[PDB]
Amino acid sequence: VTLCSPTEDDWPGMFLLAAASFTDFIGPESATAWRTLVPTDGAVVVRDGSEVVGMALYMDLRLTVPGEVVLPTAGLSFVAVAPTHRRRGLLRAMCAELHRRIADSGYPVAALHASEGGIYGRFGYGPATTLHELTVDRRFARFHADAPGGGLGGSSVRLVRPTEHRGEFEAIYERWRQQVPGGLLRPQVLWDELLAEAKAAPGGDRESFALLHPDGYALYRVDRTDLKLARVSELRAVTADAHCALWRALIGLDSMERISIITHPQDPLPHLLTDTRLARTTWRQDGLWLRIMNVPAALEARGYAHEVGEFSTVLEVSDGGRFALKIGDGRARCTPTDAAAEIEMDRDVLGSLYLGAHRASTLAAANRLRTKDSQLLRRLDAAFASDVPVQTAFEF
Amino acid sequence: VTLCSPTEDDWPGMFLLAAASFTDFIGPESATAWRTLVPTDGAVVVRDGSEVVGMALYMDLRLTVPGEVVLPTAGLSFVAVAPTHRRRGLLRAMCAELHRRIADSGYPVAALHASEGGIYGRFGYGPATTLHELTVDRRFARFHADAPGGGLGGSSVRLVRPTEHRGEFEAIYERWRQQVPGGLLRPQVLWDELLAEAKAAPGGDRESFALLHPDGYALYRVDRTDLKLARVSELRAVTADAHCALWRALIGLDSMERISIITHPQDPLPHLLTDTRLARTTWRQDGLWLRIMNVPAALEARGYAHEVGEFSTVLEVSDGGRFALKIGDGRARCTPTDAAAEIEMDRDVLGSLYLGAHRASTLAAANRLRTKDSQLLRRLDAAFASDVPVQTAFEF
Amino acid sequence: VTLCSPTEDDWPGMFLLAAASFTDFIGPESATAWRTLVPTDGAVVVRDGSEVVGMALYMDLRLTVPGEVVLPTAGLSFVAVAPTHRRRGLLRAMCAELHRRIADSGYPVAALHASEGGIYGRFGYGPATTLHELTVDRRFARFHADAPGGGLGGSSVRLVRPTEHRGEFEAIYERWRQQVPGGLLRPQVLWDELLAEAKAAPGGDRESFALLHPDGYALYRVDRTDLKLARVSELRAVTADAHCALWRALIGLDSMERISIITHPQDPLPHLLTDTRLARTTWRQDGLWLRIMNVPAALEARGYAHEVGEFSTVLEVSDGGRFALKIGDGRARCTPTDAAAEIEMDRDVLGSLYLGAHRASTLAAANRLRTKDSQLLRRLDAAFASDVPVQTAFEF
Amino acid sequence: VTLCSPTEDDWPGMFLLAAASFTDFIGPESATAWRTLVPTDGAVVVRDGSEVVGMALYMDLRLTVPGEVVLPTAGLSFVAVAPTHRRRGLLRAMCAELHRRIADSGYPVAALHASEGGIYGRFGYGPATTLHELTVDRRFARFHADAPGGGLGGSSVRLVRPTEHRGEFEAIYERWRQQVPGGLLRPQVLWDELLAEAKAAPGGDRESFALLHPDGYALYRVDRTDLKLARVSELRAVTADAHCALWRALIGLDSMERISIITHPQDPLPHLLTDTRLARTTWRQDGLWLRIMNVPAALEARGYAHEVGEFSTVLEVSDGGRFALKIGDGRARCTPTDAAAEIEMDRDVLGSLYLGAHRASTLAAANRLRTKDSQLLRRLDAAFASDVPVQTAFEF
Ligand SMILES: CCN(CC)CCNC(=O)CSc1nc(N)c2c3c(sc2n1)CCC3
Ligand SMILES: CCN(CC)CCNC(=O)CSc1nc(N)c2c3c(sc2n1)CCC3
Ligand SMILES: CCN(CC)CCNC(=O)CSc1nc(N)c2c3c(sc2n1)CCC3
Ligand SMILES: CCN(CC)CCNC(=O)CSc1nc(N)c2c3c(sc2n1)CCC3
Repeated sequence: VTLCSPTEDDWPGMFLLAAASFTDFIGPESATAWRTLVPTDGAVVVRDGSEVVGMALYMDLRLTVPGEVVLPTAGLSFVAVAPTHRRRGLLRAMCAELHRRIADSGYPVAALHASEGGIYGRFGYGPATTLHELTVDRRFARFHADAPGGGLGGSSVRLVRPTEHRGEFEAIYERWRQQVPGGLLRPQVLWDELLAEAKAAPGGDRESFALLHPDGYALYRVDRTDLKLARVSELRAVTADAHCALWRALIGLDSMERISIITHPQDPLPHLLTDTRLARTTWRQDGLWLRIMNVPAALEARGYAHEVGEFSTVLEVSDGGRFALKIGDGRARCTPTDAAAEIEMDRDVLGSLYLGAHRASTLAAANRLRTKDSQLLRRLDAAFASDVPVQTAFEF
Repeated sequence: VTLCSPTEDDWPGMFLLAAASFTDFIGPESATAWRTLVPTDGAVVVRDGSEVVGMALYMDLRLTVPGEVVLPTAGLSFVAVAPTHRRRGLLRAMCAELHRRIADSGYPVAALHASEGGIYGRFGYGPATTLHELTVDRRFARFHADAPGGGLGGSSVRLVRPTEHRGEFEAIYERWRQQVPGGLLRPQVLWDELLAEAKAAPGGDRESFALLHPDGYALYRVDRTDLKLARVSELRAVTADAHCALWRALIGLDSMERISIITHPQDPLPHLLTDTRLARTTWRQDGLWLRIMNVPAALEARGYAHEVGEFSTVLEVSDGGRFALKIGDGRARCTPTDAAAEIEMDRDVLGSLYLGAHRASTLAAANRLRTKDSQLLRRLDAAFASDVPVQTAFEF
Repeated sequence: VTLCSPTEDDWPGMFLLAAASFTDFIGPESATAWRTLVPTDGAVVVRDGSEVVGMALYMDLRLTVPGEVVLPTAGLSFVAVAPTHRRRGLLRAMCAELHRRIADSGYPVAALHASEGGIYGRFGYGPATTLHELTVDRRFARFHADAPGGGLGGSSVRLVRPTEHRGEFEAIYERWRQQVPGGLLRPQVLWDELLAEAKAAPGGDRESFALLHPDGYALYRVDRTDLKLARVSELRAVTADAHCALWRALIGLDSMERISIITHPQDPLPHLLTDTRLARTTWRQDGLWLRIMNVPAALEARGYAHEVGEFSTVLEVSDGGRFALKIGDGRARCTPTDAAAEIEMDRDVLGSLYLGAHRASTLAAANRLRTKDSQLLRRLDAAFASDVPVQTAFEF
Repeated sequence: VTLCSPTEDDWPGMFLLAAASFTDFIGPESATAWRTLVPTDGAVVVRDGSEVVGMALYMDLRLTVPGEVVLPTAGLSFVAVAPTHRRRGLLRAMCAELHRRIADSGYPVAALHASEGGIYGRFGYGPATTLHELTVDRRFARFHADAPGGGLGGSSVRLVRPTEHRGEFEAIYERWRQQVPGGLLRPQVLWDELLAEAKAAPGGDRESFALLHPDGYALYRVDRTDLKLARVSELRAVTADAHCALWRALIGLDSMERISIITHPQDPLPHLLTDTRLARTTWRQDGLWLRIMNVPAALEARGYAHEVGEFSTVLEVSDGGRFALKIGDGRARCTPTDAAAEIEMDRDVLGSLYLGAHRASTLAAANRLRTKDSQLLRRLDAAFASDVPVQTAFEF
């Protein structure tokens, strides 16, 4: 039970463990594409004296954080231990080895999507974004008088085949991801993959359609079994106009009873309708999880609310260092210190605060974040909050 | 079809319309108690030339708003039109008459709980608070190391009959409602009613139990049909310690699979667990709706974030006046003006912003709130936000 | 947190804990009756410095074991720890104290019905009987030619009110319980209770009917919600004739689609039908659990298969002693010894073997029962097996 | 309507009737393989004056019976009458003709798997084995301290592709089938078929995985629609160690909530867990059915319990002869006689007793098995019982 970087010869065994450990696995032809995003020495395997009984890897990603700042981000993925080798600390060992490599390569943050809500807290990952399913009974949906694009003349939205308008979707996603906290650069090979799932599969998913605006798009397909439900796989909009116009078109799908979409808690859709309640929240879950690899590098890299005045403090991260934090003009300076700590928190808590998804007040109430000064808590809340609301890019 | 204040002789007819129009109706013996909270000339009826084909009334309530300020609040309730008299503008006429009386009696705000999400926007009511059902699979629930009250020695929580500890529940609710935006004064007669629903009914709801802390309580009963689900009808806690201690006890109900509770979006419960995801959000809805009756009186009455610096502007409410708004030191001055408007919004939008439940950014994205300056939008967001998270008191 | 016998003053607090800890609780008026079966010093409570945070008790029962031998049996029941006092070893302490008293009072065995399948193994209780739900689609049910009582002339079964034929039900149950392993003496006060549940409750269970034979009875009621299902609460029959005759009558309920009954794995009903499969097994669970308090006293007290020849061995019970076991002529002699052990098992395993419900072969395969000689295993299997099939009397 | 052996020209018509009469039909490409196991003159068809309106056939099988004795067994299969020709005695005629051929070819027993529980009793077939679905909530499953292979060091179980380890599965199944009552020889062509269903089908079943031990294997796949359920299609284990080790691995499938398997009533899995009840019995059905073709040949061929002493009797089978049965030393001598019968039974009853699945006591209680001496009944029970528990090999 030794812990090595995989050879080319090791990948068939990894794909076997993958098939057994993840049901959503596409298969080796699709993995070719994602593999391209794994750097050299971005993967560890655990052989038994053989076959693969444990694997982890990271991908080179570009995460947009508050202040339209883009960080290089190690995306952890393809983590699996064989059912034959559970409770043997193979996960503790593999994660520890990748976190060493991620740190020494100079990534300030790591990120992942959790398959359980209880595994990842103990390795310093905090839930940083919130998925939020809205389901619209579109039979009752009337737009408010105040809603944009509710006059005479033509629609600016077209119904199209996704495959014939790849260029426009790329353009729009690129604009979107650069100005939205949680945004990820989506490389060429993941657009190849997104548009191979647009085509209908025999006895599988149905044909995907696109609504295309100059400044937005929405990919949607009808559900496999429930033929009165349209699922909106992806809606990107750079302007309120684009967002409203796309939803007028989705509400216009008169052969459907319901439109479902996985979106963020601040999605404005409910306020576009005469009746807010027609957009029922049916489902809610942690989205992207962040581990802050270098605290000073990460805290300094992002923007903060201009609205709160300049203020200073000492932050202590359990087994992560202690820092003089000074925040004014929406910039931060984070420097070493041995001065008495004013705030303590575990590294995962910092991960949750970082994209402005979770308020310090809330985490403090749970005693996940200790301080003795509530004015300092009001100020963290206010500073760390994101002007633009935080969103989940794509699963990896 | 004339519109009058009801005589004593009119109430039997109102109770008939009530029984037909509301399924959740307790019956005339229970109405005695709520009636006490309706002022003289707080009720209108519509007779047919007879019988009652339309009624509305308001109750005298005390709503806690940001800055621990308590406003006198007209609570609209018992609104019904006979099925025999629909689409006859009886609602438009009754609401218009009560809103006159509410305004002339000097109530700064009115409030209600909506039976549909689409009726109340057009009369100037905005959804001001958010209900949020959490359901815990308590079989998997382990508390985090950081959670308060997880050591040796005794528990501070007792299991009790609700009826024998009315005094303590009152004390605690009184403390809670005075420091929490959305808090309502609960008069003697509504505690009589709350504790008459604590006792098991033949072929109805099961016996209610209470967990009592020095600084918190939780009323709970097992579900009628689903005997592995406990419903938490009410949990009030004045301290993080009380809140944690009460949830340790609820998770300790080892004969249950699930605990459900209707709570607020900032409930810290999820952060108390090793696995945030065990506390699934199963349901979400508008709670309390506010109509701002006097804009200057209401805007001036509440507190604002100290964290944002002093700033000025002109707010225009559609058919509600135009005001020079000046906000600094968490106080506001709101005075008449004919100066060019910087912000426009309908009166319902103001209602939604007022308790800090909804961000101006979000309502602006839906074009429910027009401005041409996004720095002013950042500032409204920041000012109107509530330090203490907004909660829903009780239904009326 | 001290551990005492309850005063009369302590019972209200126990009834409160009961209501909170058991949903199936009838209420204090019904407890009067069961209380009569609890000896003096048969109950322990745990007060907090007060109120009751923990209780256990045993009842004086008479368990019929193989060889129509009747043992005095401590029936453990009413075991509860407050949700406010979990994981505090109150259960470990209460069970340890009752087991001392049960042992010193000279009970050879203790018994209980488990609310979870995982709590009771560690205190030396083994599942000793198996409940088995049969559900008959009675529309397709035709009796075999070989089935008794399928000729001309009159039926010997009558449809009656249970309350007017208490005497006959008692007579028959008394006959049944004396000749059937798992049989319990049912005292006067538990017949009072059984016949108070026969009468229909407002918005609860429906009226119970009885089919009465000279040598059998069946109590049945139609299900609350599913009106095409009859539930057979209890069927006792002393003769194959009685059993067949009662089932002809139940299959004769032509307004029902399904008859369900909770019975034992050897119930002959399936073999009475032309189609065995019409009697689907829908549910299966451990019934009665036994803890063997005195190994020599219990092993010596029961009968064994005459069919296996005389044979000897050394049995070792973990922390329960080591015994020279000699079995011939369906009697056993069990005497102390320090000779090398041939069979080892934990005390719960012995409990499972004792009424002949579980084969040693099976428990050996799970390594719950160690031996190095498989001829000795064949012999235990054969000896401990019950000629008459083991059944579950009533829940306590 | 004549009754002939099929020509090569008749098989297309049989395949048509097959497709219409059996939904689980694979299609003619798969039938090539099973056809190989049908002897010459093992099939009858009924033409209409044409097309095929009725078919039956038998396959040459090798059934393992108690005493590790292997009998040649006619496996009846592919029995169908056209919907156009029901209630015309085509089944009575076809079965009668095959039973003549099966008898004259010198097969001592015939076997089948029933599509209804009520058709096959009247042709002398008795349910001989019991299928038993266990479903494990594997989230709560902890193994007992007594369970084998729960120490440090390596696992002996590997996760593999089934297709690359055919040899090992064959070896293990061969060992298993020779020592287990109900065991069937599985020829080369049925391993070809088993491993063609291991591969995922488009819009059908998912990829099958194997857990391989030196002395056991388990084939499993995730359910089509329910993605949190793993179905265990086949688990063969020659040692308790193999069985425990394979289940540790299945419980180790951490992405599943439930493991279901179709197994036998004596499966030791429940006793391997700290909580027996986590292994719920969800489903139960007759498995293999036996018709005893030659009573003396079959009764003499199998082994009997050594534990019961030598004893004699006269058995009478309705329209099947009368025999002096003498049983001692686990051998039987069965010779003709006209002496007064002590036991009577129909031929199906004998089929049920033969593999030791059903106790004579039970069938006697249903009057399916008449005797006037209950000591003789105790002795049949004890003799016919199988030391090794009876299992169901594969469906045909
Ligand atoms: C629940 C687990 N999942 C399935 C893995 C997580 C991924 N969940 C997704 O939604 C995206 S599908 C996907 N994602 C990848 N990162 C990859 C990678 C491949 S192959 C692939 N496939 C080889 C290199 C890394
Ligand atoms: C969906 C409609 N509902 C039922 C009315 C709304 C009230 N919804 C509740 O949850 C509280 S029950 C209640 N509430 C009242 N305000 C009152 C009042 C009575 S009688 C009563 N009863 C006479 C004077 C006013
Ligand atoms: C799941 C828990 N259950 C409810 C207790 C177990 C009992 N389960 C039953 O089915 C019988 S109802 C019953 N049984 C009793 N032994 C008793 C006793 C009372 S009151 C009563 N009531 C006071 C003295 C002991
Ligand atoms: C419910 C009916 N079934 C479908 C037939 C029973 C068989 N049930 C099974 O599970 C095995 S699939 C199978 N079995 C066969 N014996 C055969 C045979 C073929 S083709 C085939 N296919 C030609 C010669 C005999």
